[PDB]
Amino acid sequence: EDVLAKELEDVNKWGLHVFRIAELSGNRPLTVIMHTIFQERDLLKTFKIPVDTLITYLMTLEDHYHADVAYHNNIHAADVVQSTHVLLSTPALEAVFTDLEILAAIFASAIHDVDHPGVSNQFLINTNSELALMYNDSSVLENHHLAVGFKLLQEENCDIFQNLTKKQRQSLRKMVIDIVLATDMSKHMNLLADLKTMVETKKVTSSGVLLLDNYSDRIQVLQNMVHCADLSNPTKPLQLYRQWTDRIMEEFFRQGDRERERGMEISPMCDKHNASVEKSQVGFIDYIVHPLWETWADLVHPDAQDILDTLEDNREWYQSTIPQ
Amino acid sequence: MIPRFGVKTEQEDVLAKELEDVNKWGLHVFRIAELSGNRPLTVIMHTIFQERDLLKTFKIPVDTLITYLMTLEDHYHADVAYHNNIHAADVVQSTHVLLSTPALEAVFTDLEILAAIFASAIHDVDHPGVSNQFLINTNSELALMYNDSSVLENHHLAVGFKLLQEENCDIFQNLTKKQRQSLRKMVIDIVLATDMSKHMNLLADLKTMVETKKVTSSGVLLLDNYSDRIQVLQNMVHCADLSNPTKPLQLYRQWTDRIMEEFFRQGDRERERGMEISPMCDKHNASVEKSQVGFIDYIVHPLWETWADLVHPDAQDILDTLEDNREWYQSTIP
Amino acid sequence: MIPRFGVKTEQEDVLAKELEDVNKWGLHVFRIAELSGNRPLTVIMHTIFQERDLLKTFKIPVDTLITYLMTLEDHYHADVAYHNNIHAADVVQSTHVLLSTPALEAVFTDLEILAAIFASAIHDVDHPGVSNQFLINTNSELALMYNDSSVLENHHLAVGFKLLQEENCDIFQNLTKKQRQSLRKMVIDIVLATDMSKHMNLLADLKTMVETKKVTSSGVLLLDNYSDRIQVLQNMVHCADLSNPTKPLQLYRQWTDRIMEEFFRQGDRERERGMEISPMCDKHNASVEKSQVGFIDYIVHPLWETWADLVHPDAQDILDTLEDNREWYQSTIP
Amino acid sequence: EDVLAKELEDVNKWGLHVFRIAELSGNRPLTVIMHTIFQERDLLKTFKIPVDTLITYLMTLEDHYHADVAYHNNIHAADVVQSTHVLLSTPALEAVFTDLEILAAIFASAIHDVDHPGVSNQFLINTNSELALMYNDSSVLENHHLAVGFKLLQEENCDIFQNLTKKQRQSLRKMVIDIVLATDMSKHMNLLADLKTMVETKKVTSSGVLLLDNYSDRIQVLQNMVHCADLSNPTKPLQLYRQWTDRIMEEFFRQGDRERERGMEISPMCDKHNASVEKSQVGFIDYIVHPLWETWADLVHPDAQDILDTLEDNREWYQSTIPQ
Ligand SMILES: COc1ccc(-c2ccc3c(c2)COC3=O)n2nc(C3(C(=O)OCC(C)C)CC3)nc12
Ligand SMILES: COc1ccc(-c2ccc3c(c2)COC3=O)n2nc(C3(C(=O)OCC(C)C)CC3)nc12
Ligand SMILES: COc1ccc(-c2ccc3c(c2)COC3=O)n2nc(C3(C(=O)OCC(C)C)CC3)nc12
Ligand SMILES: COc1ccc(-c2ccc3c(c2)COC3=O)n2nc(C3(C(=O)OCC(C)C)CC3)nc12
Ligand SMILES: [Mg+2]
Ligand SMILES: [Mg+2]
Ligand SMILES: [Mg+2]
Ligand SMILES: [Mg+2]
Ligand SMILES: [Zn+2]
Ligand SMILES: [Zn+2]
Ligand SMILES: [Zn+2]
Ligand SMILES: [Zn+2]
Repeated sequence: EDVLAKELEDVNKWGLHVFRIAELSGNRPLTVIMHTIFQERDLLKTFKIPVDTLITYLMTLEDHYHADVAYHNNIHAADVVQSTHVLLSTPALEAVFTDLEILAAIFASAIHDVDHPGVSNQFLINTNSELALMYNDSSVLENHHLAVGFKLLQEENCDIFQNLTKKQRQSLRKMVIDIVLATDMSKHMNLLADLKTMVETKKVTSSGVLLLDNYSDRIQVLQNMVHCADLSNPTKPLQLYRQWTDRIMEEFFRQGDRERERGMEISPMCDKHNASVEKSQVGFIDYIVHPLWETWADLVHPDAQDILDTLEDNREWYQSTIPQ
Repeated sequence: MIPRFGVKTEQEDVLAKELEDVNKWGLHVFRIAELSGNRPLTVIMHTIFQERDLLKTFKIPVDTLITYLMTLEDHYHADVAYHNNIHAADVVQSTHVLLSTPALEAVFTDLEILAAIFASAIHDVDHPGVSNQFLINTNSELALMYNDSSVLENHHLAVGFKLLQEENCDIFQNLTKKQRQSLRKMVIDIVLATDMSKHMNLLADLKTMVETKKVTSSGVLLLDNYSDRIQVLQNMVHCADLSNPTKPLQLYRQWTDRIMEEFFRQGDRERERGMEISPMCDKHNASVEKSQVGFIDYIVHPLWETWADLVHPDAQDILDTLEDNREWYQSTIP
Repeated sequence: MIPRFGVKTEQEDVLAKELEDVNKWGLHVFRIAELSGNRPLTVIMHTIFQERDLLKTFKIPVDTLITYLMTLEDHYHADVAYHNNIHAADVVQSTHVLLSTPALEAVFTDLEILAAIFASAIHDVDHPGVSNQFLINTNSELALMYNDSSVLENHHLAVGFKLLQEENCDIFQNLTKKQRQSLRKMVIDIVLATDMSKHMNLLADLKTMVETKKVTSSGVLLLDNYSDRIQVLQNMVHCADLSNPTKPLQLYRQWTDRIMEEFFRQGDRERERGMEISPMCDKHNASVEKSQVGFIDYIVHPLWETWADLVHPDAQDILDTLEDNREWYQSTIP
Repeated sequence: EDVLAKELEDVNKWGLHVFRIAELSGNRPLTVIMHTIFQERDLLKTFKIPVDTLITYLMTLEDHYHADVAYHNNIHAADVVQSTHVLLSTPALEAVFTDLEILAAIFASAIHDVDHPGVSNQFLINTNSELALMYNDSSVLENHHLAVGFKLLQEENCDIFQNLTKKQRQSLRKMVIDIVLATDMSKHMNLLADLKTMVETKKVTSSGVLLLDNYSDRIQVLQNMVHCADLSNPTKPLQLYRQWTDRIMEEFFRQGDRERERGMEISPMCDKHNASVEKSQVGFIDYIVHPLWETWADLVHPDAQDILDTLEDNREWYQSTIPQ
């Protein structure tokens, strides 16, 4: 408990020992990290959130992440929350976002993978699952994460937004939806193209912070921020990154074992018999993660330079462990 | 031509004579609704399935088709003045006429044709007669389920597909897996395009296609990729949905009465609830005639002019009727 | 027009004068439905809540009550002839009168009163105008969700509670968890008891209670456990649901006209689908009068005679009206 | 492969090594045991069930049992299926049930706990969970297990009943609902009362098997049969029984840990700090399992004598471990 309170002092740092916090909290990393961030940002007072209500909702939300899913679980959620909390604190964005925008980004991060079954949208579509039927094969999981995250507010003593005005609730809800729907990898190339356009036309205020003077630009930055947090594993200290790689490959390989036993075509990087884990990480960095983080780094220059350096060091480490 | 080789009733002969106009713009769809005992969608869909030989092509058991159509029609609301089974029947039949345009002869496969007419049939099913924004503002279960995003269009799809699971309702039971996967994708792409939030981008793409328009030796449109094929089918069904002002005036006037009854009821619900009354939903501060002229000038004529260019000159009489009706409504403005 | 300003409109004053009968058997509920612009459930629930001081007792904000009532009423189907918002308003008002019977003076708590009146309000919400068996035989999604077991009664409850989550609809927001759990249990026990499959066991239990009937110091029923208290509330609401033949004949006949319209519509759907036509649903082979005498002799009279024994002699005039109406229907049979 | 085939030779015996089968099948005990039983009973030929359709439905059903739940998982499902299969085979029921009734009992067994979250109905009710709202706090999970088991027939190549006639489908669906809704412990006392009445008025055919000449009696026996299978753990060899007790207590204590952290009242026998594992097992046997199994044993006398003897031996063993 002393040891937990001590790990939690690193909540404003890139590279928080999130797996240690998961162990020390009795598998409550999302609850303890969200509560710590809400206290640090004074969101309970700003939004008149009863503390019992916040903890009941966080326990409820965390309980709806699957303990049997190796990657898309409550530890990933806690990690995305905490990574978004650090990116919101970047000097280039100081005083740019309102308290409601900050609440939206953090809540969006907390709920963004809730009730993830550990299989892809394409798996749910191919099996004619009830989820794919309900969501017309379109951002199936991302739509579901949102509906679950909002629906859990109706459980006993779970409505953390009970003291927001209707106008606050409507704005918070629209921003959360816009953010989580943007975590669908189908939207990655269009999000990145828009971030690059903003970098090429970047304006700063006289205080040297980003100028975002319309909803479109404000929500683009929040979408790309939470997308960066979601795609942040290769930017973390290598000891953390390697644990995340082991977890995503366990999850992918289990999907491929389900595809194989069902006579389905095995999804890319899901065949444990035809795998190159290290080459796949170098490819993920070269094609997805480095392009995104290099553009983010230009938007907030020079705030993210150490994150980009770590990304490049970690890319060289995976390259160096690709077998013969 | 309905063959006759036996004596039949009054009502039967009149219904049969009206159904002979199923391949024409300006079908007497309200008369068919009355004559069929409020089964316009069932009788019009069945007639079009026969006209296109879809039962034979897709091995649809006739009992299954009739059961599915009556089930689908039963999930349109009898108390909704505009977004009901008569509108569904009208969009199906309008789409059926647009598929037959000379510029599209032999362009679409039987499965694409099936997708366009099935999408038309289901595109407003279980419509409550209020807008997405009303469902969003009340924190409706539907708005929660669909994250405030194309709420009703998502729902229409889910319902239209779910109704295939009722007893003897699976009209696709004899499709192969590959046909079902392709049909499903096309139907989703078409119905989600009927959200008016999508209209400006749809119209932009149709405009781009007109400018880069390629024709075959036959003088018929060249559509050689899914993106172009689905864009035409999306715009085709959206034209069918927005076709009321292009119809013979006696039809157009009834469609206007119905949409304004539905809008005014929504405004009466907003008023009683202390909500902001939605645009053209306030019966105390409405200009039905000005709104139709605005609807034509800013939505319907821009779409239909662009459609008429894609299929030039096939849609000239439709555009002429639209321009005449616009002048009629204009002339009734105080 | 002269704007209104804190005085009733003439139509509102006429509605107020009709609502002076809210404590009487035989309220002009159809006239209330017309005068209120098809808001009988909202206006009658609001009147009864004010009369029983339930807003102060349960700290229910008036805007929340009105919002929830309009929402609930809006989820009754305007196209369904019998199982609609007028039927809900009638069961509410009938329950309200039964709760006031001298034999029950000071017996029930405010929470039990709230449970009986709320249960009555929600007991048929979102009724599609067809029977459980119709929904089971068509493999409807509702029958799938509820395992063919009290399908509509389960749905009415789920919808009545789910609508509390719409914007400014949670009328129970100020109740304690203990109050909410008790209210919820009582409401569920009552509405599930409106399934006619439960009628014989409910009546068997009411008879047992009449036989072992104990009064108190003041000649009022003694109910000293949950089992007997809920039994009486279940039978009370079931009598209210089955009250139409106990009303003045001008009201009873409007109810018979509506149930037969609803039943015949179900039979027309069964006929067109090739299904067996349900009992009393064939408009070509029905005896409305024989069916009402049967309904009374086998279902309504045995229930009301037993209720009348429980509350002796408070229900004598209700039982006399029932017997007079039974004689009237019998005398109209060829 | 060869070891699995060897263990599955025991599929017609009480006391099958179901945990070993779970390990050898790669956590597919439900799929392999159902497939074996369908093949043994010739149900694929009788009901024209395509073998690929059967295996796809079984793996889909098995996948909807939660891998993180210690007791109410695919191993429990496999166990209840196999236990029902042995009970249907009893001499007293030879040629009594039709192939459709046998199919109904084995299908109901397979689906009877699907999508169990590892918490009780009361926990779902107290939290205002979406399931409890849908089901009006009434047989919440039992209704849900049925809805799920039927809905999964609609996934791609899952409709194992596609070649039944309409009348066969209507009959099967009614029987399956009747059987699963009877696994609700709220129905146990009325079910046992009716089984006792049947034993008191027991008739046998001219061939000496149970005489059941109406639906009410036939469904009564199938309901009690699957209820016996569900409550069969204390009747198994003690090494199997103790493994089941370890699992149900892990599941209960996890529920109590969730109640405690939420500030809820801890459910009976869910408090790991105030537990009587051994006294609870003896109470369970004395008040529920022994009255049920003694009555079943009367109904099929003497077929269940060894099962009843094992139950009484295990009851004495646990009694011997209860502190003073
Ligand atoms: C620690 O390494 C990882 C962490 C996280 C993810 C990841 C997987 C799926 C999603 C996301 C991230 C965000 O939204 C998703 O749907 N991946 N994904 C890969 C590879 C992959 O296949 O990436 C391509 C995908 C994301 C299109 C194998 C290389 N590695 C990693
Ligand atoms: C015969 O006249 C009409 C027919 C149909 C429609 C219509 C209404 C709503 C939707 C659609 C069409 C398609 O998707 C929808 O959500 N309207 N709508 C208008 C006006 C209107 O407000 O237009 C709104 C635009 C954005 C649809 C008053 C002029 N008139 C008519
Ligand atoms: C004014 O006359 C009526 C009013 C109300 C009802 C009624 C119908 C269905 C339900 C209930 C009441 C309560 O729960 C139900 O499911 N019936 N039902 C009949 C007949 C009938 O079939 O009654 C037998 C039913 C109740 C099983 C045709 C004679 N008449 C009337
Ligand atoms: C290996 O021993 C066990 C196995 C299974 C079960 C069990 C638990 C819950 C349900 C069922 C069985 C069937 O339907 C249910 O809702 N129990 N339950 C107990 C105790 C218990 O609490 O029993 C009372 C329950 C059955 C209400 C601790 C003593 N032990 C065992
Ligand atoms: Mg995700
Ligand atoms: Mg629409
Ligand atoms: Mg009812
Ligand atoms: Mg169970
Ligand atoms: Zn994620
Ligand atoms: Zn439409
Ligand atoms: Zn009723
Ligand atoms: Zn079980």
